[PDB]
Amino acid sequence: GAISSVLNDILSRLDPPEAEVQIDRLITGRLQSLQTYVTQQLIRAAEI
Amino acid sequence: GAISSVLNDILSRLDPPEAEVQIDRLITGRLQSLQTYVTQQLIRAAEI
Amino acid sequence: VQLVESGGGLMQAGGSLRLSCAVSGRTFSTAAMGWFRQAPGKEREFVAAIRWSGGSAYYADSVKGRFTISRDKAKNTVYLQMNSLKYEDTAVYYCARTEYVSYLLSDYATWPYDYWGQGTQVTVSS
Amino acid sequence: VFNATRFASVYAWNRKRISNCVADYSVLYNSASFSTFKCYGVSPTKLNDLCFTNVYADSFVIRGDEVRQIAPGQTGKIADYNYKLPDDFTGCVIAWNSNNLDSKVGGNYNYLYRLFRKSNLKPFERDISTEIYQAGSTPCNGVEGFNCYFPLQSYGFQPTNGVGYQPYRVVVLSFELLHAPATVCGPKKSTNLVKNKCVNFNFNGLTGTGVLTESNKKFLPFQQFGRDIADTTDAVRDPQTL
Amino acid sequence: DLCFTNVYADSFVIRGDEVRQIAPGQTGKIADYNYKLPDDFTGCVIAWN
Amino acid sequence: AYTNSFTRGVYYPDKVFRSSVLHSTQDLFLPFFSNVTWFHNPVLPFNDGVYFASTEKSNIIRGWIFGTTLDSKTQSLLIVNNATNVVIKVCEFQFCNDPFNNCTFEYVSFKNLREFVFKNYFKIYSKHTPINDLPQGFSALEPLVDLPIGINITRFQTLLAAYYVGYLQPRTFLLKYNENGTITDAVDCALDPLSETKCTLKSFTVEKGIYQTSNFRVQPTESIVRFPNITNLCPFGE
Ligand SMILES: *[C@@H]1O[C@H](CO)[C@@H](O[C@@H]2O[C@H](CO)[C@@H](O)[C@H](O)[C@H]2NC(C)=O)[C@H](O)[C@H]1NC(C)=O
Ligand SMILES: *[C@@H]1O[C@H](CO)[C@@H](O[C@@H]2O[C@H](CO)[C@@H](O)[C@H](O)[C@H]2NC(C)=O)[C@H](O)[C@H]1NC(C)=O
Ligand SMILES: *[C@@H]1O[C@H](CO)[C@@H](O[C@@H]2O[C@H](CO)[C@@H](O)[C@H](O)[C@H]2NC(C)=O)[C@H](O)[C@H]1NC(C)=O
Ligand SMILES: *[C@@H]1O[C@H](CO)[C@@H](O)[C@H](O)[C@H]1NC(C)=O
Ligand SMILES: *[C@@H]1O[C@H](CO)[C@@H](O)[C@H](O)[C@H]1NC(C)=O
Ligand SMILES: *[C@@H]1O[C@H](CO)[C@@H](O)[C@H](O)[C@H]1NC(C)=O
Ligand SMILES: *[C@@H]1O[C@H](CO)[C@@H](O)[C@H](O)[C@H]1NC(C)=O
Ligand SMILES: *[C@@H]1O[C@H](CO)[C@@H](O)[C@H](O)[C@H]1NC(C)=O
Repeated sequence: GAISSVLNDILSRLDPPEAEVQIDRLITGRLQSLQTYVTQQLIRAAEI
Repeated sequence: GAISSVLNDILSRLDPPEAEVQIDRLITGRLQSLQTYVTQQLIRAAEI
Repeated sequence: VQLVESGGGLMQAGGSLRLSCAVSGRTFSTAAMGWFRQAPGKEREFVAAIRWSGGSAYYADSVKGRFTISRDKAKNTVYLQMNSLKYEDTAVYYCARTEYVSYLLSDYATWPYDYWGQGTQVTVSS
Repeated sequence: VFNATRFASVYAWNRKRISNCVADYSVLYNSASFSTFKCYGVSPTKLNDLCFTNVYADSFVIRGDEVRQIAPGQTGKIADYNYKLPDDFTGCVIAWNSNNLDSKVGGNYNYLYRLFRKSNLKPFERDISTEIYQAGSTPCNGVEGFNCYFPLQSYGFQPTNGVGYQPYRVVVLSFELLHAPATVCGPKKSTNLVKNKCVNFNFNGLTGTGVLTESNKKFLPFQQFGRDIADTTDAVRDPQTL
Repeated sequence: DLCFTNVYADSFVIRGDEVRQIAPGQTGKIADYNYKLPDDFTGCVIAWN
Repeated sequence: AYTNSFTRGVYYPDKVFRSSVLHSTQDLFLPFFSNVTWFHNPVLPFNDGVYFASTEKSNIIRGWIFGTTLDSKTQSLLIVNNATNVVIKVCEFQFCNDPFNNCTFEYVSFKNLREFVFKNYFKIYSKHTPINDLPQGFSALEPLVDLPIGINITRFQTLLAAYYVGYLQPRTFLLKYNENGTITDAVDCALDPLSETKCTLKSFTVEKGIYQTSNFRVQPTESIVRFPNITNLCPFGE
């Protein structure tokens, strides 16, 4: 939902007041992705 | 946390800029629901 | 910017005359041209208007089916073809111009115009 | 564009292409001559450090209360029938009062706006047609009358008009954020290049941290820069030497 | 219903259209060179002609 | 006359260098194994983009015209290649009835197989090769010209040897970059089910089995709107 998939690009285009929002969007997405990965890995590790 | 549960209602009542946010809310919720279902099913499958 | 009228004068009833009005000087844009008339002792009265773009025309009831307004954009000239002349058509005829663009053509009947010609006499005889 | 004597009507908004030049944006964002200076998806100060292939300055004039319609995802006569911005617009909108210039005693009617249209405009769409609007079921055939109206109408610009109705000049700067060679950069100066060291590098706005080494990649004459699997930069082409 | 250690009343005068600059995350002559509020400002702004 | 576009019409969609990778991308490409019109004078449409090909022995073909009416009063792109110099201008030219001012831009630069792609401003890719109809095989087109002219084009003509015309479509492709970032093979993700499978897996080699690729879904044919019977009018008559 952010304006870019890159972080430095946002930092080099926007001021903190709005870069914060975009970075919040990116952080939410990436954190969710990491959680998914870790959960799948835990289950697979149980299997192994 | 959106204005409604129906997608078409949001699309037909609000303009895109507002509609997108509400749809983002719905998408987040439904995606989270799917993730929960899949995780529970994985665990249940391990048990089986 | 000047409006220069010509044509008209004396004609017997039932005849036809053509008035011309040439626009000279630098114009940014023209929205519409119009003809008005003033008979002695009477108020000046709308006759006809034409939109510069597209050439749609609007007429006073008193001249419908008798008069035709037309425009030559390249010559920056408006014309009034005055057919089936009646004594009641005797008047000084004035050319008018505006840069005001209304969506509604009928507005040109009552719009105060910005630029006016000197006036040309039309006299209808028996 | 900004010092232009005469502006175009909003329905026939002018477009000026900017390319192959250095853009000192300070002259704009340091000036006090503007009432509205609103940049979406960008901060103007950072534009000094950025390059683009093209910029587009769309110039026109509106009345004050319609300036708000110059923004992404707005509605109204202007944003619908005259000039529509995309919802994902990345660029600046500048607007300043022009009552001293565009208004005169008796009313300036040179500036127009489109009043009717069968559909809303697409972003950056330009409609200059004067077709008679068919409001009803009856064909107009280019003849005005009942349910047949001329689509355009003049602005009433008098110096005594309310600020809401006073003329405002509008300039819209859009940037060509594409992956291709850039000819519109900022005033930021360049430095010497250091190899085989960890450095904070910036190539035409592409910022990053890493070690720059002579590559053996068979880059094509046109290839601007390369990426790896993760959609991240892996090799670049020096802007100053090939 | 609240207490604090301190309150600060910052008083000044501007022109009308610049009142919009007295707010977090705003830009312009006033917000840049005259009086800048923090992005996380917690307090009130009052203005009258 | 028609010919088979076996695997031709592939171009580098962007200036990004990529090596030893299979990249999926959607843009205007020439559908694989499509029908290309065969000519050996007329004006042809420019629906979304054009793939032009020419088998030349004598270099009869020299240029192209693009536009809407291909006449004055309408900005028209004219491309003429004579000897070394290639002249591109977008004035309102007084075009001739049989061809074979306000200039906003101007630039100055069967064995012969010449393949061009023209799309939209304006982008021109091309490739030149020697050959022994349309030759079987695979080759990629290097970007050559980028004209920021913004000319509205919906029709075009050629200015004179055999040639072929095809029309691009917005299709997803899988492209195989080699060690040297050169495109060596491609997959049209909608040509056939096998291609859908290849694109789903991001591979050119499907090992045996059954793969879920897509989702079949009936589209509604028409819209139905039903409301209660109208009555109890507002008293506007009053
Ligand atoms: C370019 O201007 C021409 C002027 O008519 C128009 O082109 C038409 O585009 C429509 C829709 O793409 C086609 O159905 C017609 O066949 C085209 N006409 C011609 C002359 O071939 C159109 O107004 C403009 N095209 C675009 C895409 O903006
Ligand atoms: C092809 O025709 C054009 C028309 O003159 C010639 O192109 C010129 O090339 C010279 C040399 O580079 C340029 O300086 C000019 O700008 C070009 N002229 C224009 C106006 O396009 C070219 O000489 C011709 N080639 C031949 C001799 O076949
Ligand atoms: C990439 O370019 C290199 C450089 O020529 C090619 O590598 C050669 O491969 C051929 C056989 O394919 C060998 O005979 C040469 O010894 C190689 N040259 C060197 C110096 O490495 C290679 O063909 C190109 N990559 C592809 C697959 O097209
Ligand atoms: C107009 O030109 C003057 C002269 O340099 C300059 O000071 C001013 O900023 C320009 N205004 C614009 C950018 O329109
Ligand atoms: C200026 O550009 C030319 C062409 O790329 C190059 O040869 C020269 O080294 C450049 N100068 C600087 C400052 O790098
Ligand atoms: C090419 O056209 C022929 C003649 O209609 C047709 O039979 C064939 O299916 C076409 N092949 C394609 C779609 O490439
Ligand atoms: C060139 O542009 C001018 C300015 O609009 C226009 O008057 C003229 O018709 C154009 N010339 C042609 C042949 O289109
Ligand atoms: C007035 O009565 C006439 C005659 O029946 C009818 O056509 C018209 O619709 C009525 N007006 C309204 C506003 O109902």
